[PDB]
Amino acid sequence: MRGSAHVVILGAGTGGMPAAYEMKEALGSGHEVTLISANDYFQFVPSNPWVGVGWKERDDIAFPIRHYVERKGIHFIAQSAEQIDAEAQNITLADGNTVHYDYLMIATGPKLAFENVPGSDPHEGPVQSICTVDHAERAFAEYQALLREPGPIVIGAMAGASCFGPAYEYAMIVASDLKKRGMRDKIPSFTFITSEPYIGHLGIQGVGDSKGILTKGLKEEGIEAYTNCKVTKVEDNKMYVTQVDEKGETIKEMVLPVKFGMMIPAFKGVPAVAGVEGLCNPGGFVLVDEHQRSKKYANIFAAGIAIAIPPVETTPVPTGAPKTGYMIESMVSAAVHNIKADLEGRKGEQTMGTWNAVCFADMGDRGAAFIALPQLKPRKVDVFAYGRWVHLAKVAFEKYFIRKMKMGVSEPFYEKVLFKM
Amino acid sequence: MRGSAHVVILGAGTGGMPAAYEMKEALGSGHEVTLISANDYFQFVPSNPWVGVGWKERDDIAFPIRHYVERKGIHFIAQSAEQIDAEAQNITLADGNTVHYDYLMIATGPKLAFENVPGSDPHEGPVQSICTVDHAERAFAEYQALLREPGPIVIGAMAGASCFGPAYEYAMIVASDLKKRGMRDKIPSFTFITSEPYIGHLGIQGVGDSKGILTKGLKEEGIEAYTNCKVTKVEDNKMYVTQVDEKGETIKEMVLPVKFGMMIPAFKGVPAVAGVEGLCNPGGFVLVDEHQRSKKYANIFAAGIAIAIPPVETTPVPTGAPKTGYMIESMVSAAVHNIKADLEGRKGEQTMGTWNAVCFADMGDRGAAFIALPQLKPRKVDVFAYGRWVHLAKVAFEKYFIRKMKMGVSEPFYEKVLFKM
Ligand SMILES: Cc1cc2nc3c(=O)[nH]c(=O)nc-3n(C[C@H](O)[C@H](O)[C@H](O)COP(=O)(O)OP(=O)(O)OC[C@H]3O[C@@H](n4cnc5c(N)ncnc54)[C@H](O)[C@@H]3O)c2cc1C
Ligand SMILES: Cc1cc2nc3c(=O)[nH]c(=O)nc-3n(C[C@H](O)[C@H](O)[C@H](O)COP(=O)(O)OP(=O)(O)OC[C@H]3O[C@@H](n4cnc5c(N)ncnc54)[C@H](O)[C@@H]3O)c2cc1C
Ligand SMILES: CCCCCCCCCCC1=C(C)C(=O)C(OC)=C(OC)C1=O
Ligand SMILES: CCCCCCCCCCC1=C(C)C(=O)C(OC)=C(OC)C1=O
Ligand SMILES: [Au+]
Ligand SMILES: [Au+]
Ligand SMILES: [Au+]
Ligand SMILES: [Au+]
Ligand SMILES: [Au+]
Ligand SMILES: [Au+]
Ligand SMILES: [S]
Ligand SMILES: [S]
Ligand SMILES: [S]
Ligand SMILES: [S]
Ligand SMILES: [S]
Ligand SMILES: [S]
Repeated sequence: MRGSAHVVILGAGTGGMPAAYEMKEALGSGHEVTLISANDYFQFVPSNPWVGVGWKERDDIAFPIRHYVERKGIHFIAQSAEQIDAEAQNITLADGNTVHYDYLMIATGPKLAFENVPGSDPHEGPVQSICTVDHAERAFAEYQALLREPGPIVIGAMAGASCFGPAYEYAMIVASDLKKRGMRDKIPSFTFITSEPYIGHLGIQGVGDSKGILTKGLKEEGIEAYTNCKVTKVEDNKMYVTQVDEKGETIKEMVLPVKFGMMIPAFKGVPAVAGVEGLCNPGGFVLVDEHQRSKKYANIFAAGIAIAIPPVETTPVPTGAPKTGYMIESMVSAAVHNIKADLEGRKGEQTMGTWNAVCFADMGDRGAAFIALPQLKPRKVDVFAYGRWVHLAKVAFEKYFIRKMKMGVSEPFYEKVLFKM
Repeated sequence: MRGSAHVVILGAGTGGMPAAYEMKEALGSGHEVTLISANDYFQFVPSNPWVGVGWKERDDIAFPIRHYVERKGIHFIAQSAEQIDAEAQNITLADGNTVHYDYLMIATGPKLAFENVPGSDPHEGPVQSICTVDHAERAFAEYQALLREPGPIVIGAMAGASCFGPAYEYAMIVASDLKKRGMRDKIPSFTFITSEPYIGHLGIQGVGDSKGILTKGLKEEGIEAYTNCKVTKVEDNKMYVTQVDEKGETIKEMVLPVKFGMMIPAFKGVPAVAGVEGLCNPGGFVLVDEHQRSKKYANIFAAGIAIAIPPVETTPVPTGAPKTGYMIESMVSAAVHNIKADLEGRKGEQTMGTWNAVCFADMGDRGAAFIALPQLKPRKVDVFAYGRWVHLAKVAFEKYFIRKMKMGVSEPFYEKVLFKM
C-alpha cells in the first residue's frame, strides 16, 4: 500500500530471521513487515553435523519462530512460497493463498540438488545429509543402524558442492564417536570422497595450511581420501564414482559399497524463486547488484545463499565457493538499508562489502576455523586455526546467535567482533 | 597555564608521535601541546631487523619529525629529558633548560638494559642489537665483518626479554641472506639462545602452533636451539650461558665463541622516568590505572612500553610479555581522551581495552604473524599464520603507518581494520 509499503521477507533462516527484525526496526510502525518461511521453527544450521552424529538434539538447536517475531510486530506465515509473480507482485503459498508485496526480500537459501546424482536423495538410499536438522536426525538414525550392523562408511562432497567444511567436520566426529564407542575397528573401510581438486581446497583454493592439516586429520582417523571425484549415481547401496585429472580426463572409476554415507549435495535455488522469469541464473540463484537489488525487478532484493556470486576459478570437477554467515549478514544489512532508502526517495548506496569466508568446525574438545578475504589470492587475510579455543568460540557463538534470534536484532549485526572495547 | 593547559608528550616513538597529533587534534588551538624526544627523527622500529641484515636503509624507515608536527601546531623539542620533578611539574632537558607542564604524557619506551649482562653492550663486544636503527646499522656493519671473516653466529633473547618475535625474524633472515650470498656453508655454527621455556613461547605461552613452526624453521636453516638460557656475561668474544630446568636448577653451562651475535636485551624504564619517586615499579615502568593515569600523580599519564603490566606467569628463566602496536595505540587513545576529559571537568572513563599481542615478522617472500587475546588461556583469539600474504601485509602496513605519521592522525587510530566496509 502507498505510503504504508508492505515488505515481505521470504525465508526464515540465517539471513531471513535477522532481516525480519532489522527491517521492522528500520521501517517502524508505519510499514507492514511479513516473514514467510517453509518451517515454523528457526534452526541453527552450523550445529547440524553434531545432530547427525547424535551430539546434539533438535531441541538444542531449534525453536518456534512465531511468538518471538510477533512480539516485535512482524507477521509470520509458516507456509512455503510455491510461486512468485513478479509482475503483479503476488506470492502464492502452498495452501493456495496469495500475498501481495511492495518490496520482496528473498532469503530462501539453497535447494539441495539431490537430483544431480540419481539415488543420492536421503530417502532413496544409504547416502544421507546433515544440511537440515530433519536430514541430520535421519543421518543419525542411519548412523545407529551402522552401529548395530557395521559396514563401509563414505563421507564427502558432491560435484558442484560449495560447503566443504561440514563434510570434514562430520567425517572427524563420526570417527571420533566410533572410537568413544569402541566400535571403530568394526568398520571395514572409511572413505572420504570429494569434488575438491585437493584436500582442504574448500572451494576457495585453500586457506592457510588447510591442505596439510585436513590431510593429517584424515590420516589420524584412518580415512582414505580421494579428490577430483564426481559421484555419477547411487544404486544397490553402491556409490559409483568417477575421478578425473587436472584436465578433466578420467583416471579411474570406482564402485564403493555404502552401509552409511553422507555427501554434501550441490546447491541450487529453490523452485519458487528459480521459477521467476529473468530473475535468476541457470542455477536458480538471484542475480543482484552490489546493493542486493535484483537486476530485473527493482522492488526485489536478495541475500544469503539465494544470490548468485560469479566464480573466480574453475576446478576439474565443478565446485562452488561457500557463502558464509558474516557475509550473509552484510548482505542483509545492506538490503534493509537500501529498501529503507527507497521508501524515502534515495538511492541506497550500502553494499555487502568485501567478499569473505569464515567457518568454524567443532570436533569436540577442539575445533578448526578459517578466515579468508577477499576471494582471490593473494588475500588480505588467509588464516586457518586449530585449537581448544576455536571450540570455545563456536560454543559461545551459537549460544549468542540463538539468543539474538529470540530477543531480536536491530542491529548493525556483529558487535560480537567488538570484544576489544 | 590555567585555562590554557600545557600538555607535554615525552617520547616521539610508536605511541608518542600519534599521541602528539591526537592530543593537539583533541584540545584545539586553546592549548599548548609540546612533544619532547631524544631524537629529531621518527623511526619505524619493526623494520630494524631488516636494516640489521642490510635489507633496508635508515632512509627507508626514518624521517625528521619537526616539520610534520609543527605544521600541526605542535611544538617540537629534540632533547632528552634528564630529570622530571613531579612536584613542581618541571622537566629538565639534557642541555639544562627546563620545561613546565600541566599534564604529562610519558611515552619513552624502553631502556635497553645491556648492563644486566656484563659485556653485552653492543659497544663493548660482538653481541649487537637491532632494537634501534642506530644499533641495527651497527649490527649490519658487524654482519659484513662476519662475511669477510667467517665465524660462529649467536642470536637470541636475554633473560628478562619481552620481545621475542624479532629474534626469530633476525635469525631467519640472516640465514636467508647467508644463502643468497652463497656464504652459509662458511659458518662454523649458528646457534639460537633463548630465555623462553620453549621455542615459540614468545613470552605469551605460545600462540597457535608457533612452537612447531618456529622449531621447524630453525631446523630448515640448520640452527641449533637452546631454551631456558640466561647469558651471565660476554667476555673475550665468548658468551657464557647457563641453562636451567623447569625448577630453576642448572642443567648445564656453555661457553660459546661469537664472531657475530645479536641478543634481544631485557627492557627497563628510561632513567628520567624511573628516577621519579613513587612513580614506577622496580623495573622503572610507570604504574598506571585502567585509564592510563599514573597512580601517584594525577596529571601524569603513560602509554606504550613505558607502562607496567603485571605478569601472569613465571618462567624458569625470567621473561616478559610483549607490549605491541595495536595495544599501545589503544593506550594512547585512552590517555588522550581522559586528559581531554580532565581539562573539561569529567572523569575520563576510556580504557586500553582487552590485553592483546599482535606481531608481524617478514622473512622476505613470506612472513609469520600472530594474534593473541586476552593474555591468559584459554584465549578468545589464538592465531599463528604464515604465508606470502603476511609479507604483503607488513609491507602495506609500514607504508601506511609512515604516511600517517607525516600527514597526521586525528584519529581514532585503526580504520585499517576496516578493510571490510
Ligand atoms: C551443515 C552446515 C554448516 C554450516 N556451517 C557454517 C559455519 O560454520 N559458519 C558460517 O558462517 N556458515 C555456515 N554454513 C553456511 C551458511 O551460513 C548457512 O548455510 C546459512 O544457514 C545460510 O543462510 P540463508 O539465510 O542463506 O539460508 P537458510 O539458513 O537455509 O534459510 C533459508 C530459509 O528459507 C526457507 N525456505 C526455502 N524455500 C522456501 C520457500 N519456497 N518458501 C518459504 N520459505 C522457504 C527455509 O525453510 C529456510 O528457513 C553452514 C551450512 C551448512 C548446511
Ligand atoms: C625490533 C622491534 C620489532 C618490533 N616488532 C613489532 C611488531 O612487529 N608489531 C608490533 O605491534 N610491535 C612491534 N614491536 C614492539 C613495539 O611496538 C615497539 O617497541 C614500539 O616502538 C614501542 O613504542 P613506544 O612508543 O612504547 O616506544 P618507542 O617506539 O621506543 O618510542 C620511545 C621514544 O621515546 C624517546 N625517549 C626515550 N627516552 C627519552 C628521554 N629521556 N627523553 C626524551 N625522549 C626519550 C625515544 O627516542 C623514542 O623516540 C617491535 C619492537 C622492536 C624493538
Ligand atoms: C573477519 C571477519 C570475522 C567475523 C567472524 C567472527 C565471529 C563469528 C563467526 C562467523 C559466523 C557467522 C558470522 C555466522 O552467522 C554463523 O552462523 C551461521 C557462524 O557459525 C557458527 C559463524 O561462525
Ligand atoms: C585483533 C587486532 C588486530 C590488529 C592488527 C592488524 C593490523 C595491524 C598490525 C598490528 C601492528 C600495529 C598495530 C603497529 O602499530 C605496528 O607498528 C609498531 C605493527 O608493526 C608492523 C603492527 O604489526
Ligand atoms: Au549440507
Ligand atoms: Au559452508
Ligand atoms: Au555455503
Ligand atoms: Au630489541
Ligand atoms: Au615485540
Ligand atoms: Au615489546
Ligand atoms: S565451508
Ligand atoms: S554455498
Ligand atoms: S562453512
Ligand atoms: S614479539
Ligand atoms: S615489551
Ligand atoms: S612483536
